[PDB]
Amino acid sequence: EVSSILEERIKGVSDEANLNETGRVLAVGDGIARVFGLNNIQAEELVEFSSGVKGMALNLEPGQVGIVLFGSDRLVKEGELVKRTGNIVDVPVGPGLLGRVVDALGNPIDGKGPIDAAGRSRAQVKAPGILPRRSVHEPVQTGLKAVDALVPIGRGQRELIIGDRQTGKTAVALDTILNQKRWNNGSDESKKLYCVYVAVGQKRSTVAQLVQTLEQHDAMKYSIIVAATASEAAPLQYLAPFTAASIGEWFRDNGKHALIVYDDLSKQAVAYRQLSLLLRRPPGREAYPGDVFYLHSRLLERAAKLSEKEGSGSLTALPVIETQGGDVSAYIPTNVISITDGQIFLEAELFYKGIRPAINVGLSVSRVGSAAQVKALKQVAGSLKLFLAQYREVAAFAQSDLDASTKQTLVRGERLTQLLKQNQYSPLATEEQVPLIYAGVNGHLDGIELSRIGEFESSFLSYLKSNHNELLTEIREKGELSKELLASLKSATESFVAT
Amino acid sequence: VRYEASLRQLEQRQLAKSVISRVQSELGNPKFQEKVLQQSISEIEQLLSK
Amino acid sequence: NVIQDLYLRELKDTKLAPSTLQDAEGNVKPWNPPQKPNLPELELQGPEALKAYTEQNVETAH
Amino acid sequence: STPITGKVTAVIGAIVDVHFEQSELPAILNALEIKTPQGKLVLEVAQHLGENTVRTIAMDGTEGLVRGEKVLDTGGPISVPVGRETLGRIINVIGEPIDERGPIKSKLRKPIHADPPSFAEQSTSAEILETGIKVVDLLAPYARGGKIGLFGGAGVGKTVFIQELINNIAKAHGGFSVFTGVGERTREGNDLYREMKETGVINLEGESKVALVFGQMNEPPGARARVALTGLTIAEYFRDEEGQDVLLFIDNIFRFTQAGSEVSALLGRIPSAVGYQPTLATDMGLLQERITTTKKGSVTSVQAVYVPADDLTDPAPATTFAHLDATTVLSRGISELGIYPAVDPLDSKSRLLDAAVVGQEHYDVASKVQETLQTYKSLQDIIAILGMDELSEQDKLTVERARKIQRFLSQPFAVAEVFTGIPGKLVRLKDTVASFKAVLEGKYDNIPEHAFYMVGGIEDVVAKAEKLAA
Amino acid sequence: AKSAANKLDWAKVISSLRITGSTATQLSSFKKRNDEARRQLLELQSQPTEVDFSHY
Repeated sequence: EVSSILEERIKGVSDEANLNETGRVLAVGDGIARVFGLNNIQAEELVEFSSGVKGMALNLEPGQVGIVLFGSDRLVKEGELVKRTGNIVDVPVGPGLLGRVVDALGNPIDGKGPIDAAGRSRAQVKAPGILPRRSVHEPVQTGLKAVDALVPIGRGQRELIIGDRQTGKTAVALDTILNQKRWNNGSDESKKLYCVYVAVGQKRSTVAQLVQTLEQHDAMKYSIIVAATASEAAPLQYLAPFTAASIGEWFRDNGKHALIVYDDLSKQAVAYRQLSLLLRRPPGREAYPGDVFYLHSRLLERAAKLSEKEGSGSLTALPVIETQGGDVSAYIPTNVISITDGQIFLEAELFYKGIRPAINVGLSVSRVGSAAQVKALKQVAGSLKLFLAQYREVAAFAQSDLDASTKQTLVRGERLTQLLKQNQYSPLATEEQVPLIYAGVNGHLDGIELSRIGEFESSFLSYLKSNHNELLTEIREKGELSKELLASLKSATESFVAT
Repeated sequence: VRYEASLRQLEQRQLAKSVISRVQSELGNPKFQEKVLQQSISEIEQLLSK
Repeated sequence: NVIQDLYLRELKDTKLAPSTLQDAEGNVKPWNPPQKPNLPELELQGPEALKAYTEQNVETAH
Repeated sequence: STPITGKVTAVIGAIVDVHFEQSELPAILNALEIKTPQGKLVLEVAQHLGENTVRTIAMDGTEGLVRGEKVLDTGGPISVPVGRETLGRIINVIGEPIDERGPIKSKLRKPIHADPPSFAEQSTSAEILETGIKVVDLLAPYARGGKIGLFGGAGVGKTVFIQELINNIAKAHGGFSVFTGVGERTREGNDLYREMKETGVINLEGESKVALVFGQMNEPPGARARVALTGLTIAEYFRDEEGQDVLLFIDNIFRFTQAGSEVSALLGRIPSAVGYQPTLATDMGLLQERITTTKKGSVTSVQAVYVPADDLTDPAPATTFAHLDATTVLSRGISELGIYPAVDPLDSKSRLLDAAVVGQEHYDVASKVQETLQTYKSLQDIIAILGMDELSEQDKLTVERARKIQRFLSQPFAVAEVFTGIPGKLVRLKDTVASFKAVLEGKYDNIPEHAFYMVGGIEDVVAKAEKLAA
Repeated sequence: AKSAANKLDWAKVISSLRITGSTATQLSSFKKRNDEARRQLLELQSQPTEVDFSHY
C-alpha cells in the first residue's frame, strides 16, 4: 500500500559510482570535523558526507581544512569520506515559495505544495551599486495609525522594531503582513510585497501559532516562512536571514517588491557566537565575537530601493531585535541601530498599563521617515505629533489640581492615546485611518469622554459608510485631501458628534 | 485508535529490518562474490571514461 | 544492482502484516470494572447513638 | 574490527580519555563502560581527539578509576526503561533502581537521546490547565502544550510551589506524569518521596500517576546533565506510542544549565555570555522541542528555574525567558509579606493568553486588575513624599481596591503547612473571574482587606466577612 | 429538599443567637450543605455506561 509508494521511490535510487575530491576525518568533536584533504576547494563551499551530513569550509588551511558540520555527530566518525560537491552554498529562489513554510534549506517542512524553482542564488551575494538606487517615497500602511503618521514606513526602508521580551513584538510585525493582503488581492504587481517572516533560533512551537494565525486570515498564499529553529543547529541559524533575503531577490529583480521581517537578530548573534567560540575566533564585547558587525552589515545593505532600470522594485525590511529589559547600549543592539535608518521602541510600562501594542512613539524616530508617507495622513497628523509631544512632558505633572493650561493638555492627549489603543491583529484601510485622526486634531474627539472613545470610533466609521462612501473612496484613491474634501470632512464630523 | 495509527508505521519498519535479513543471506551466499564483482566492473567502465 | 536485488527478495517474501489481537491487547489499557461504592460514614449505630445524643445536649446556657 | 579494549590515558576530574586500539574508528555519543568497584562507570563520548582516542564525560565516580584498566565499547547512548510499569519507581541517571525492588520493569527500552519532532508533527493547544491558585488562574493561565517556567530567586518557596501543583492538578487529570529531579539535595528527594507516597501518587505497584527519576548533585557534572534526558524519554513514550497526556515536572532546571557550563570550559569550548556554555541556546532548544503537543499526546512540562543574584536582567535567565511559554516571577519580598504564593501580579505573563482562548470576561477582568495595581505602584511615589491626602478621590478609591486585590492573592496551601499550618484550597476558574470582578465593580468594597486574606473561592470570601465582624 | 436544607439553615442562624455557643449547629449546617453540593457536580459528571462500537 504505502510500500508501493516507497517501491516507486526505491527504483529511483541507483548505484552512483563517480565522485570527485574527498577527505577523511581525522578527529570530530563538537560539530567540528577536521578533514584531511580538500586542497583545492572554494571558500565556504558545500561538502556532502558518505553518511549524508552537510558542511561548509570556514577554515581553509593546508594541514587540515576544518569543516563545520551542520547535522549529527553520531553519524560521523573517524576515517569517513567527505565528497566535494563543488557548489558554494546556494538555495533555490522562485515564485513558488509563496504559501510555503520551508526549513533553512528550502524544502517543505509543513508538507504542503512543491517548490517551483527557476534558479538557485547564493545565500551571500554583494549589495548593488549607487546607480541601482532611487529615493524612498513609496508608502506602506501597517494598519496601526501611530506608526503610519508619526514615524512612517517606506519601500526599501528599514527601521527597527526593537523592544522588550514577549511585549507583542510579533504583533507589531504581524499586522503589516496581514495588511499587505490588500494589494495582493488586486492585480498591480509592482505594489505587491510578498512577505517573508524569518524565525531564527525561534522554536517550532511559537512558529506553529505564527502559521496558524496566518492560515485563519488566509495569508499563506504569499507569506513565506523560512525557519531555523531553536533545536536546529548553528549553521542553519547563522544562514537563516541570508537564505530568506535571497528568495526576496527574485521578486525584486523581476521588478517587484517584497518584505522581510527578521526575527530576531538578537538570536542571529547568539548562533555566530557558538560558531566563533568552537573555531576559537577572536573575543569581543560581552563575550560575543568582535566581527559580528560585519555579519549584520552585509545582510542589511541589500535591503534597498532600486532604480527603475532594475524594474522599480526594492527589498523592504523590518528587523526585530530582542532587548533584555530595554537595554539598547548592548553590543548587539548598538551595531544594528547605527546600520538601520529609524527605530521603533516598545516599552514595558505601556504593556502593564494595559495598552497593547505597547509601542512608545516618543522614543521612536525614523531618519528617512515621512518622505514615504501618504499626503492625506501628513495633513491630518502633523498636528497630531505636536499634540501628543506636549502631553508627555505635561504628564510629568501629576494630581492635586494644577494650572488651567496644564490640565487641558492632558485631556486632549489622553483621548488621542485611547484612540491609538487598538486591538491587535486588526488592520485598517487608508479610508478609515484618515477620518479618525482628523476628529482628534480638530477636537471633536477630545470634547467627548475617554470611556466613550472606543464607542465613537466604530459609530463614526459606519456613519461615514452609510451617508457617503463616495468621500472615503475619493480620499483613498486620490491619496490626498483637497479643500472640497476638507470642507466636507468637518461637516460630517459635526453631524456625527451631534448624535 | 492510537495503536492502529502507529501500526501502519510499524508495518513499514518491519520491512526496514527485512533489508537487514536479506543482507545476511547476501554475505553468506556466493552473492558475496558475484555482486561484488557486478559492482567492480561498472567501476572499471566509469573510470575508463575519465 | 544491489538495492534492487535486496529490495525484490525482501518485498516479495515479506509484506505488510497486521499484528496479532493478543499482541495489541497487551499494549493497550486493560479495562477494570467499578469496585465498591462506599458505606456512609458512621457516627455511632445502635442505641450507642441514642443515649449519647440525648445526654450530651441537656445543657443550654443563658 | 572494533576493539573491546581501551586503556585509560588521562583522568583530570570528570574528563576521562581512553586509548582504543587499531581499527576502532570512534564515533561521538557512544557509551564506554569501565568495570569499577562502584559498578559500571558510564562514559558518554563527547569528542574524539583523533587516532582512536576519545575525551569523554563521566556519569559515575573517578576517585577510583585506575589507569590501564580495560574499557569496553558499548555503542550509542545508554538505554533506560520506559513503559507504564516504570511509574512509581525511583530511577537513577544510569537507569538503575535506587528504590531496590528488583529491576525497573520493561517491555521496551529507548535511549536517553531523541530527535526533536518535526514541523509536520506539531499541533496547537486546546485545553486549559487550572491550577486552583487564584493569581495564576486570573493573570496568566497555562494550557496543555506549554513549557511553564517558575522563575524566582531563592527563598520564594520554589520546592513548595512545585509541590502545590502536584497536590492538586496531578490527581485530577486522567493522564500519568513524570517527576524528574535534576541536581537536588538529599533532603528534598526524601521530602517529595514520603509526601507523595502517602498521597498515593507513588505506589509500589506500577501504573501510577508519577514517575520518579532522582539524579543528585554529589554525582559528577555529566550525570546531572543527563538525568534530565533520561526522564524526558519516559514522557516521549507516553506521548507517541502509549498515547497519553503527560503533566511533566522537572526540578531545578538551572542545575542543567549550570552543569553544561562546568564541563564546557574543560572540553575546550571557551565560555560565552560570561561564565556560561556557548551552546546555551541549542541545548535548551533541543530540550524544549521534545516537550510539546503533537498528533497524539500533549506533554506539558512545569519547570523550576533559579534566577541568580535575584536579578532577572542577567543573560542566563533572559535566554530562557524566550524558551518558555508561560513565565511567572517570584521574589523574597512577597513571600515574607504573608502573600502566598510570591508570584507577582503584573509579571506573570503567558504567550498562551488570548482574549478568546480564556474568554472575553476573564480577559477584561484581569486587565482591570493589571491597571489598578499599576496605578497603585505609580501612586507609591506620590504617597511617600506628597502624602496620601493629596490624591484625588478616584485615585484614593483605586488605592483602596488595589490593597483588597493585593491581599486577594493570598491563599494558604497544604504543602505550606510548614508556614501557616492551614490546609490547601481548590478554586475553580469561573469563581476567580467573578470574585475579582465584584471588587473592581465597587459592589464588593464593603468587604475589608483582611477578609480576602487567607481565603479560597468565592464562598470563602463571604464566610470571612462575618467572622471578623464578630 | 436541598432547598428545605438551605431554608432551615437560616432558621438555625437565628437559633444560634438565642442559645449560647453554636458548637455543632455550625459544624452540622456546613457539613450538610457542603456534601450536598459535592454529590450534585459528581452527578453532572455521571453518564450511563456504553461503549461506542459504531464509531471507534
